[PDB]
Amino acid sequence: MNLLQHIAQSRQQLRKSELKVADHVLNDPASVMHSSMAELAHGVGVSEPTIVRFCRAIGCSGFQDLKLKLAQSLAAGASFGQFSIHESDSVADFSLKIFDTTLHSLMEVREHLDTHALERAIAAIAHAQRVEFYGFGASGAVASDAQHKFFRLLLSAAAYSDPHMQAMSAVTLKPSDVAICISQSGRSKDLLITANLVREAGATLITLCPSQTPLADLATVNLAIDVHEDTDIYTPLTSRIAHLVVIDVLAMGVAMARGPDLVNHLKSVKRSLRSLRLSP
Amino acid sequence: MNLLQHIAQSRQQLRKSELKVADHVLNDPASVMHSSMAELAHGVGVSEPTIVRFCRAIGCSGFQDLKLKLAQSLAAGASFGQFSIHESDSVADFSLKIFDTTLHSLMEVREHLDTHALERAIAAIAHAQRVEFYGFGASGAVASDAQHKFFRLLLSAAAYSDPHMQAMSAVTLKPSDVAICISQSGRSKDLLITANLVREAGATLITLCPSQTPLADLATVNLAIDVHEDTDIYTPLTSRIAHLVVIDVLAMGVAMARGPDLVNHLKSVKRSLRSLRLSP
Amino acid sequence: MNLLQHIAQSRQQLRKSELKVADHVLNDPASVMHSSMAELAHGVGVSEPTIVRFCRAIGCSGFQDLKLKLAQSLAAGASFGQFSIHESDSVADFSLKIFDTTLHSLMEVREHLDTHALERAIAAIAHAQRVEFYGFGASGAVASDAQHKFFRLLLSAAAYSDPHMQAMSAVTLKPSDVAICISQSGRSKDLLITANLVREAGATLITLCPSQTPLADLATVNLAIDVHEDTDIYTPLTSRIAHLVVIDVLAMGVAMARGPDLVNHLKSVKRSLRSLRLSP
Amino acid sequence: MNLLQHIAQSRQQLRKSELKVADHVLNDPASVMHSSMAELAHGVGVSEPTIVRFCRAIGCSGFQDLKLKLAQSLAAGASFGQFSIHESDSVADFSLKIFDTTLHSLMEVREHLDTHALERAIAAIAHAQRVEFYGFGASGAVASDAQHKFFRLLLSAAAYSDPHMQAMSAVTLKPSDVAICISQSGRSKDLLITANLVREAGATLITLCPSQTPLADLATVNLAIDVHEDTDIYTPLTSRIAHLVVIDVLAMGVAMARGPDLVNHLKSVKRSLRSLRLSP
Ligand SMILES: O=C(O)C(=O)C[C@@H](O)[C@H](O)COP(=O)(O)O
Ligand SMILES: O=C(O)C(=O)C[C@@H](O)[C@H](O)COP(=O)(O)O
Ligand SMILES: O=C(O)C(=O)C[C@@H](O)[C@H](O)COP(=O)(O)O
Ligand SMILES: O=C(O)C(=O)C[C@@H](O)[C@H](O)COP(=O)(O)O
Repeated sequence: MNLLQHIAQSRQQLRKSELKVADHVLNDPASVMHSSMAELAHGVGVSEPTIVRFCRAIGCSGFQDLKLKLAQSLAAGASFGQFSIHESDSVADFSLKIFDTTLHSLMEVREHLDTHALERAIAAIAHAQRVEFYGFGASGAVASDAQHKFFRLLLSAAAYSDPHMQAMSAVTLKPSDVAICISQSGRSKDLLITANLVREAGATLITLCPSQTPLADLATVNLAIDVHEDTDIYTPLTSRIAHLVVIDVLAMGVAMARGPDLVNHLKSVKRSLRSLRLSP
Repeated sequence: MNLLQHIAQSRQQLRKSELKVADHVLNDPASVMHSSMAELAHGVGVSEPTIVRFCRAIGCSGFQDLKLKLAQSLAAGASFGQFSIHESDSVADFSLKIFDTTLHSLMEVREHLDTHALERAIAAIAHAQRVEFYGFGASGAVASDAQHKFFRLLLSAAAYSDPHMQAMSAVTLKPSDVAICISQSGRSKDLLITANLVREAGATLITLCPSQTPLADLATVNLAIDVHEDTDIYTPLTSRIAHLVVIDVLAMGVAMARGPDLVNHLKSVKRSLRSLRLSP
Repeated sequence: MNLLQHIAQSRQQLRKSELKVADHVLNDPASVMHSSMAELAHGVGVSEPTIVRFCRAIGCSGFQDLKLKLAQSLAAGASFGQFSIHESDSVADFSLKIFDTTLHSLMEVREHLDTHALERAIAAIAHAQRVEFYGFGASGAVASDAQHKFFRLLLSAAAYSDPHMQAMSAVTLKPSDVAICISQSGRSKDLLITANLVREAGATLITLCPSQTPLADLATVNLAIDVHEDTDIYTPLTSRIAHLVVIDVLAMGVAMARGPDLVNHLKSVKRSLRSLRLSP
Repeated sequence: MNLLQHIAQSRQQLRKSELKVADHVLNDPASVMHSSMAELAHGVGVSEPTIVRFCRAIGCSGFQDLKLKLAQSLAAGASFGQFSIHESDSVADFSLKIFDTTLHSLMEVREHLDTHALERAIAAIAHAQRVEFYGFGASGAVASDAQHKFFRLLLSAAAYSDPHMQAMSAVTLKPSDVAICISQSGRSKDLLITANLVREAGATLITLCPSQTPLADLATVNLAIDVHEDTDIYTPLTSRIAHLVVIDVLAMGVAMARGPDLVNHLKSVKRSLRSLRLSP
């Protein structure tokens, strides 16, 4: 219920004249707040009724309600991240909102899991000699986070957010190897180049992205993580938490597939840190 | 209720003779499963009653229950991550367990937040020219994830998991600048060196770690994130999710502190990706 | 005088029929070595005289000389790097060849330096608050190497080989800031996107690449580093050494521009390493 | 012949009283330049003859020559890097000095190569499934540069400047695997921990560092790269160029060891970049 977020999100459901209003509001909400209905209509180039229909369309009671809720909407934080933050919010408010939104998104992802696709992804990785993680920006951090979990699972794990390294590494994969392309939009152009090179190498392509995206269409195994975070507009935040939890399921699954031999391997890995960390 | 996890966790609550049993069990649970009570007692060097007291101490009904629950405990995944996974679990089981455990930990962190410490951390960062994120391993990935969120907030943001880069960068900080040291154990030795250099520079040290740890003792602002994940034994997983959500609260708080000027800055940042990402 | 390298390099100077021969030879030199002149001509689809003209064109005395020098050419190393390595070479041979080639290239770069362009690059960086280094692959390593030299020079220094991070960071630059795009080909597509964003931000674009390339055409200051290494074919090696030495000149120049204040700043930086390094 | 560099370098050859003078001069050369002989002697707490003996010891003709050459010495660049830069130098001067110094150091390294140690290092890497590169700071950039050269040579290549990642990765190495620890000082404490873990894993430890250092003492194969750059005082510059050229020799050697199969592998790697780079 940040009204500016709500407007951006319902642009598609709007009549053509009303969308003109929506985009003008999104562009300079503070000028609207001090505008008359006639000024706004003239600035946007629509009729005054179109203004009021827009207001009712986005769930306001009329013009004054729009201006009131716009004023309550002007929290710089609400343009940083897709959380319903209001102008007056204190840390007590937005810290809980952020946690609650993240908890809700994770609960939704959990509810919509394609368990079969997880099984298939786990099995492909468990038979691979190499697993590679590819992504950019936020998804590049997820890639590196994943490599840190997976390197200990008795295979060779690597992560790259450099598209040239991705392409060159992808063509060296064997058909039994696995690449995981990570993308909240499924639309990063360099990543589609990389994904095609993985396919042409014969290797298994796991896509950690929403369904029906260009990236998902290339997948050997599509994990179909449909987190609703509009990262054409907001900083990716909730989306990369969901990705990391899915990564943890894949790692756990691969660990399950290893023998009892894994335990002593992991003891060795943990023992190597003794010199670097103070004892408890 | 993975019995091997439960044993490792309750070592401290045990009588001295019983702890001998605990450590022998943790070291080779499969030999115990095919041992008689007399064999085990002889192998550990304790009395047979000490065996049965150990069993009752960790909540088993007796010796046979121990062996039964040990057999149910031998899931290689349960030594990879601190999730109550059993030998027989399928993806349907451990995927939900992993999500549920993560949701629970986040709910606990949310419940225990020191809101005042958040306000103080947000305020220090909001007045800084530089914010730097320091950590190793899993906390190094969190550091880089954070730098990707913060670079857009009208300050200079950097992350380092190289301790030499950390030390050299820390001494160049001004008193108004901020460093965030990230650590699930609070005991990484190089990070304590870095934290001391931040203090000696006069800058604000924010520690994203549990309370009562060596790192927390150095903090200007201790965030006191007491996620219960034993990373001397298990892969850090749930702990780094909590850290990232706390990072998101700090970023949101800093964004709130910026003017309405931030919105157009973030529009520019998002607009720069248009050439790199397919349109929706 | 690796004949296969020599052939690839003189493709442009060749008659049309002869180029057919060149490309067939480059593709499978071992089959040529056991071919008759008539077999080769038939396989390539040219006349036998075209074979012999090709041989004389690339400086062989005739067909037998071609086959002899092809056999001497089959050193897997000579396809890895642009060094005149022969099939029979030992470490004593190719270690000196590699050093000598690198020394020669550096001497050539030194001889062709545009000293004025260096002065202008140094001056722009010396007045910047931020300097950023952008490149991919080998040039991404150069970028990170540079950031490690420059962070101590009383400005904010960053390096990115992720094109999404590059674009988002570039649009946040001020007109007084500086970006250095590093490229041996001057033709990396994502880097041209980044370079255009730097220009549109008003900032100074320094290009560390050959003259007359697409990247150089965008430059505010083109450093015109015309190292002759064909990185469409060979691993970049000599090119990135030259780039790093040029980077060192720029850093030295910026250091010269700082006050006597810099000395105590650098003492602090070096002092921060005392805990991390054993005393001498 | 930067006098301050010369003084720092000849501290060891000095009489005890004279060293007091040396360290006072190094600490505040500008106060010395405006001091009388009596003032300086009093400030340092030595006799006036000790002043003049110090001057003659470092090759000055007397007190006035010291002050003259100190004034010529105050180039902030000369404390940044170990190049004989003077206060009056222009880009034309220090660009050539930097190239010439680098060329000289490379020529010295070339002259002192232990060719046998190179052969042994090449052979160990050529039989490895994994090669890992470990270093910090400047040597961490060298490590990542190396991984970019080596990943294409039909083995698994990784680089780490995070000491925790180094330790955990090192203990997972097999005896046939190889780690290369890179260090200009040979004294980085975390790197000695990593090197010991490599030895205890049974793997081959190649040290790319000077002889007679703590790191070199651990080596399976010591490459003995005795570049004279004092990185307790100066930015590492010339040292990391030498390391990278040695890395190139090792890569070339490993490429030589691969079949003729490597050529088509490298064609594939280079072909993967076609979509990412504009055609020539
Ligand atoms: O930092 C931001 O605002 C971004 O959206 C970066 C963006 O390119 C992302 O993080 C990379 O994109 P995808 O995950 O491929 O959709
Ligand atoms: O990967 C693992 O198993 C670790 O525990 C690495 C470990 O050093 C950690 O990720 C760095 O430690 P802290 O967060 O400082 O407690
Ligand atoms: O590793 C190789 O074989 C490359 O050529 C990678 C390549 O894209 C380069 O390193 C990045 O290209 P530029 O420096 O932009 O010409
Ligand atoms: O950047 C500098 O001034 C340094 O000396 C960093 C320093 O720790 C070095 O780069 C890491 O050390 P070594 O190569 O191990 O001797």
